[PDB]
Amino acid sequence: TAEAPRINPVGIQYLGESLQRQVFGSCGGKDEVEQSDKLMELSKKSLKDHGLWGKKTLITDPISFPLPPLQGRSLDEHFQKIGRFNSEPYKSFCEDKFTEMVARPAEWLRKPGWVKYVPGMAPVEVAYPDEELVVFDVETLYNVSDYPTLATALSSTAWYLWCSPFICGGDDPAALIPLNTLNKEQVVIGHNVAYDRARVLEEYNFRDSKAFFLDTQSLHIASFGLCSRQRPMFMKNNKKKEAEVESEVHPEISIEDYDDPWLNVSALNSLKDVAKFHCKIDLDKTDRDFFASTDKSTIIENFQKLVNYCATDVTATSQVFDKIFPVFLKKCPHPVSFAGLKSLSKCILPTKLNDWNDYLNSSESLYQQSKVQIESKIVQIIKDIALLKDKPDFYLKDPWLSQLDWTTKPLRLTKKGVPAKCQKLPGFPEWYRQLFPSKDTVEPKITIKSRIIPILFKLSWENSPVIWSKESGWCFNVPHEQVETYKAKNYVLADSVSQEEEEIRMNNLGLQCTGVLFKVPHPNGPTFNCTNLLTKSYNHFFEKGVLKSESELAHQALQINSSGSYWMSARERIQSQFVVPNCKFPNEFQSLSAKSSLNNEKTNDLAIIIPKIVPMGTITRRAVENTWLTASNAKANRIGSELKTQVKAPPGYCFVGADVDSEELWIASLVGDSIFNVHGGTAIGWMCLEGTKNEGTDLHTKTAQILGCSRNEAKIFNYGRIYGAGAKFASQLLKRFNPSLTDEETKKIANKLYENTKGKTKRSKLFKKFWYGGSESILFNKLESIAEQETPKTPVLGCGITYSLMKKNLRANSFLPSRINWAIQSSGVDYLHLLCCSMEYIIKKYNLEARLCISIHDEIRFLVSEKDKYRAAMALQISNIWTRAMFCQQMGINELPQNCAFFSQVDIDSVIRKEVNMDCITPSNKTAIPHGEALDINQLLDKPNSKLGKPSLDIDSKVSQYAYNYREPVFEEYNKSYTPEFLKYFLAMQVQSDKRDVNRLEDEYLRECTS
DNA sequence: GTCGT
DNA sequence: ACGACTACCCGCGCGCCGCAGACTGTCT
DNA sequence: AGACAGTCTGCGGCGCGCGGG
Ligand SMILES: Nc1ncnc2c1ncn2[C@H]1C[C@H](O)[C@@H](COP(=O)(O)OP(=O)(O)OP(=O)(O)O)O1
Ligand SMILES: *P(=O)(O)OC[C@@H]1CC[C@H](n2cc(C)c(=O)[nH]c2=O)O1
Ligand SMILES: [Mg+2]
Repeated sequence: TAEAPRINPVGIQYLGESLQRQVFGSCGGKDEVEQSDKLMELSKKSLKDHGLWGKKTLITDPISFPLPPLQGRSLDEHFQKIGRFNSEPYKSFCEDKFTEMVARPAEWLRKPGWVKYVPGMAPVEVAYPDEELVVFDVETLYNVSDYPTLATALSSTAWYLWCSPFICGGDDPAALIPLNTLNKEQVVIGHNVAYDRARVLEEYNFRDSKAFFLDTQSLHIASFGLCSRQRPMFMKNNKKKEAEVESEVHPEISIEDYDDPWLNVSALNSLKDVAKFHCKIDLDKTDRDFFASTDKSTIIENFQKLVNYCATDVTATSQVFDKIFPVFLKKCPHPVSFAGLKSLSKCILPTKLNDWNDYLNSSESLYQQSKVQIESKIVQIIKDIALLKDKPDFYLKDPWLSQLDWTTKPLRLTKKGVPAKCQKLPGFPEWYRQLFPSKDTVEPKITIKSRIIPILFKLSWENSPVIWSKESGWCFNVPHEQVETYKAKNYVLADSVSQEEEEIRMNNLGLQCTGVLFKVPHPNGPTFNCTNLLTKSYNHFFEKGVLKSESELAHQALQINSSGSYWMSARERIQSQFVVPNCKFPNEFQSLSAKSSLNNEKTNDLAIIIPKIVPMGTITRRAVENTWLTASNAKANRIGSELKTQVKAPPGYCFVGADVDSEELWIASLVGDSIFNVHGGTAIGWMCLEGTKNEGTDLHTKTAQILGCSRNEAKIFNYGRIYGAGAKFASQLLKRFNPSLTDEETKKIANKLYENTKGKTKRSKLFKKFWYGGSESILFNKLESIAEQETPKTPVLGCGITYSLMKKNLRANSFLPSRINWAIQSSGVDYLHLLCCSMEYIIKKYNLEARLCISIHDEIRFLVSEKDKYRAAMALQISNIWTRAMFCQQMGINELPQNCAFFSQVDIDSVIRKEVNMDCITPSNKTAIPHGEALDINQLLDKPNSKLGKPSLDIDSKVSQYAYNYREPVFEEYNKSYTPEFLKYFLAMQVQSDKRDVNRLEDEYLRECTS
């Protein structure tokens, strides 16, 4: 009756026969049986050492449902043909591009709209250029409005100029540039092209577009990338440039280029630096000042020079692209990369105008009131203190007040006249005078972040006033008889120089001296000093009675800081967004579906925001957004944290979204398990694959119960260990999570956890230094082994590394921890590209009404009508299983576990939030939001409308034309170098747990080598 | 790239 | 001089130091 | 009636801590 589960030697489930046939086809192995016997004995020893042999795992019923068929005999052929289908039209336009440039017109004309100039003929007026490929540039005035002012375009046969009606006679500055994007397929090349895309008229539609905007900055960051090592390497480049500019003679190859050949590899991302590095062109940026004016009559003059400057920028961009493009084509030869690059450039954000304005007003109105209410009282306190000038004894017999500078400057007297020498507050103490910046200032300036805040307040650490020392920071005084006693609680003595400084400071006031000075502890360590006392770290110490105040203002200050830090950080970015309403452009906001189907209300308000996304702005080739990839989540106390809830779907539509579970951990486990050619060969892989999230048995949750912390903190703890964190930092993090623990406990727990995870180290001559005896030793050794290759490539697709981080350019400096993370963090991007390609292929094939809305890292959302929601979820599941199967096949394994095949949850909602069940209550927002829906695979299958429907026959016919070429995987050519006996003896030494075993196996290997 | 034995 | 080291992004506020710039007071 | 040498008086760039994903 029921199908029997299929289980490999270790207790893990695989896919059913139906899914096996529909995904992997007919594949057989058993070629390496003789090697697999010895490998299985070694794996048996490794698993029995850690007590994981014969342990129970989760087993469920098989899952069977019909998938769409594949287009090849292997996954690689299928993905290549789909990528060629999806990137065929525009890539032919990218090649055969013109290399010669036509001449410029002698004189330009000021007419509203689009004017075409062809050399040898009279200029004409056109509605739109109607060209396959153009180079584009836009200029706007940013102090009057956000709308464009003029535009220039170049093609292979003519020049095009666009002029706004605002500068040709008129008072309405709202206008947009038309390009007929909804009907004509075209490629537009530019530098930071998203800013230019935001000013196009036909981009403000819910219906999809047919234009491809390409950026040269991403192409420069990918190949010939800037170092971007998050290192002083950026400072190193700047100081080299300063030194080279300073000295006419440049013997660079003599000293600094010999030690650091990386210096002459790349430059900065700006257009000036990129153009200067790639070509011998010098550009001028002065003319930008002409666009900083408020009046428009200045733009009427100097028309010719501004237009010529725009044309020069266009020419420079054209030459830069012509130089860069083939190198990027050589570095990334797979079509899926280009398809994903095209796909990641069409984001859109629906909003509403009035709600946006109300949200902004509420946030600002709360923030300013909260700031002013606490800033009012400190001035009164200062004015109360300031009347003690006449009597010295009060402030000379007080502990806190005696650390101020009370010296007064005498009144100057020029001969026979008033001084009038720009004096500031004559006959006043120095600390009072220092508050006022200028003569015009009448009210003192003070914030809660000023240095003298503890002195103005009365702050005590264990009933001892705080003292400021220039060398060490904040300190407190301990009597002699207890100096040893306070050393029992891990209090570090201050530096000696501070001791003499305190000695003379007291001696100037007499009072002899008692005790020594200890330092207030700092969370990062004993070496770092303390300079602030109202941060998050000292909030805990305000409770439990360690830090105490004689005034009621400190706790309020802590509340206000914690409530307003994020809004203070992000207010300028948030308030400057460009929002376009429906009232101004009544012929553009067209529905995604072809049929209108009414759904019209009494003048409803809608708006669209186009994000400024740079597709490839990282060495690991991730995307960059300054505002929308850094948005905070909703919190009860935090002000203005409901930003992402402002994205609302129009009536009759919804959002469908998904997020990937434990991506890089799974990738690392697969890389570790690839050696034994079995799932669960290593201990870490068996621990990772034995549980799943829906029953609360995943690795992060288990670490959370072992360490007694949250899952988010456990993620940081687990990733830090993998990416190279020491045991001391781990103990510091453990104390950070639980601040009521002693240092000794954290040290023993950290050492015990690190000993089990990583074994001892063995150093030899013929074999280099390696770890042994640990559960993850093989994974680590494989990480440095692949990091030390001559030509590193991503294991799945085969993308090369940037020239800055290559071995030959790095002579002395190494940057190893940045070289190790690169492969995993780039596979994380290959995953997203494959997902996007699969989803958009399915959307084209089955005629679904959907469009990509937003793509945060490892999280994707789509805007879908009411009818086709479950079909979109189904397509998401199919894309996920195809991507995982491709990753498994590229490593040399033709099997897939059942537990990790599908998404845990799929979210259907009307707004963007982390969880569908959140209420999103903030101090700014007093209204709850209704909950959404979340579904897993079985409940999705139970739905009646989950089925796809009938396909289109012509799509497969078009796809079948493209060609396929066989390529060898990268790990095979890596393995070609090493001899088999070397690998077997090395792994046999790695699986041992004792030094004598390693020595005797090394001796046997040496004897075999001699024999 | 940067800092201790 | 060798070995050990969480990784990739974004940005605001406060203290410090190097220079323009105005005010006299002899000095011519 | 200038010449110029001190003599203060701010103003701007830099860097590093401190927070968000
Ligand atoms: N401190 C960190 N250090 C290094 N990498 C991190 C760190 N935090 C997050 N990441 C990495 C790992 C992830 O691939 C990715 C973050 O995506 P994320 O979804 O939050 O983690 P996750 O997918 O493993 O958990 P979950 O299953 O809950 O989604 O970047
Ligand atoms: P936020 O919702 O917290 O994070 C979403 C994405 C996932 C990946 C990226 N990211 C976040 C954090 C906190 C990190 O340390 N590293 C990341 O890459 O932000
Ligand atoms: Mg995730």
